[PDB]
Parts: sequence; structure tokens; C-alpha cells
Amino acid sequence: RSNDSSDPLVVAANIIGILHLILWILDRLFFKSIYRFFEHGLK
Amino acid sequence: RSNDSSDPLVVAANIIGILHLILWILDRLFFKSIYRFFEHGLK
Amino acid sequence: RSNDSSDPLVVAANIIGILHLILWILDRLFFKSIYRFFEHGLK
Amino acid sequence: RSNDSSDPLVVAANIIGILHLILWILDRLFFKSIYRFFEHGLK
Repeated sequence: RSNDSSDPLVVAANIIGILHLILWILDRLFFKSIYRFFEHGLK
Repeated sequence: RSNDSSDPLVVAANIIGILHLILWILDRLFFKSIYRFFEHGLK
Repeated sequence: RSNDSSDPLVVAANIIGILHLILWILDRLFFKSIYRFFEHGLK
Repeated sequence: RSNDSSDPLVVAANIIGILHLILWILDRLFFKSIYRFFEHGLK
């Protein structure tokens, strides 16, 4: 009944691939915010 | 038959990733000066 | 007979997502080569 | 039944992408100096 996915590793790997770009790109633009994150910011 | 939905959210986010790089390569392409253009349009 | 893929857009979008990283990363490391590519190099 | 193969090449390339960023974030993490360490090992 359940045909299941024919490539669960590729898709499961795409979700992180996309989120990755959103991060790598968000850093290139907000490179300043990232620098602050490491510097303190945790409280 | 209760299941009937693929993954449109992951898709919109996927093509978006392709667009993210389009800006990446487009940015590295246009540096600052150096830009020839032939005057020819509505002006 | 052919179940076809359940998400041809996601996978078809992953192949470019991966190649993208290989390029974006290859540039961060060979940023010099990329600069040369645009500067002449075509002959 | 003649068809019997998924996409292992795209997978190895996919996980590799995840590893590419692992180096990206790991690089931004370690800047240059500033590195405390507790002497405690085989020495």
C-alpha cells in the first residue's frame, strides 16, 4: 500500500541543503549579526 | 487513500535556493565600474 | 507499472543545489581563479 | 522489472554538501587567537 519514497536520503538531504543556503546567505548579508552572535549575545 | 499531498513547501524553498545563488553569481559578475552600454531605447 | 517519482521538482532541484555548493565553495577557495575567469581567459 | 537502481551518486554528493557547510561554519567559528584549553591528556 505505501510505495514509500524512492530516494529518502536525497530529499532528507535537500531539506538541510535549502536551510543551509538560507543560513550561508543570511550570514553574507547579516555578517555583522553573526559576529555578534558569537560575541556574547547568550544570556 | 487518506494520503494525498506531496511537498510544495520544500519545493518553493528549493527553487528559492537556486535563486539565492543567481544573486550570488550576479553579484560577483557586476563589480563596480567598468560597464559599457549602447544608448538605444525609448530615450 | 511506472510509479514515477513522488517529488520530481525537489530532486531535480537538489542536483543543482549540490552543484551550487561545489561552485560557491570552489570560489571561496579559488576566489583567485574566478577573478581570472572573468578577466580574459576566454580565447 | 528491468529498472532496479536509485541514485547513490546524487546521495554521496548530497551528504558531501552538508559537509561543505560543516567546514563553512567551523571556519567562521575558529577565527585566529582566543583559544582556551585545559592541559589534560597523554602529556
